Amino acid sequence: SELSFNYPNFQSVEDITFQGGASPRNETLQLTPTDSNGIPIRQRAGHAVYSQPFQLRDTSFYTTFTFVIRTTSNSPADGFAIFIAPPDFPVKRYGGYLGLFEPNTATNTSANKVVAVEFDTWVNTEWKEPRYRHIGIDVNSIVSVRVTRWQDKDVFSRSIATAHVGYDGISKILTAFVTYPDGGNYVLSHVVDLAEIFPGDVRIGFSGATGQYETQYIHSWSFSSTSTN
Ligand SMILES: *[C@H]1O[C@H](CO)[C@H](O)[C@H](O)[C@H]1NC(C)=O
Ligand SMILES: [Ca+2]
Ligand SMILES: [Ca+2]
Repeated sequence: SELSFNYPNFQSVEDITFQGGASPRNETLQLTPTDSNGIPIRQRAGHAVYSQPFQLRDTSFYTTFTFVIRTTSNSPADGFAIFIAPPDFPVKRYGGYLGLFEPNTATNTSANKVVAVEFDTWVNTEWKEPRYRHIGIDVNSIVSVRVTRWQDKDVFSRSIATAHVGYDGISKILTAFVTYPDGGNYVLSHVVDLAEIFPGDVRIGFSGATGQYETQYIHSWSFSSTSTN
């Protein structure tokens, strides 16, 4: 179906739903909470989602957002993701599950219905993932189907980074491009039939989790979808 929105900043959150530890703060979406002293709270997850459902049958979309990772040590955890899931998808487990999975089914593709582009700051030993910080495409599992190295210089840059995520509904391909000002660029794509996974309605949004020593912020976001028919 056709949907468009545009948030150059979050002075308005009219159409954004916050769940778990996420909240609007300083004209941003703050995905995980901080205490009254500004310190990241450990072991929390949060979602900030566009409230209106849409359909993926015969649909292409383009979305872009800007983001900042604020770290308070060289060992931040856990990261954040942009995700698509059914409209009643709740905030799930904190830590390396990124708010998107739970321990007993996190690697079981038959037990999940969620697609995401993750920005992963903490190398988990509890399931397979690369030995370095990474950006990945996840299809129904916390073990990414496509994953690439995310350079530490960019992770810790303090920059406002940009992501572009697109889905071509004819070729059935999800793509992310991530760019840093005067830093790295990242390209990842995967063939996945989203309408097969999600025959009904979905929402798109962000999930963040701690972890420790990290807060994730979304500074702007826009989206457009169009019919392929
Ligand atoms: C365990 O804690 C670290 C931080 O010390 C990370 O948050 C990691 O993801 C956690 N493990 C799991 C399985 O969530
Ligand atoms: Ca990962
Ligand atoms: Ca991880």
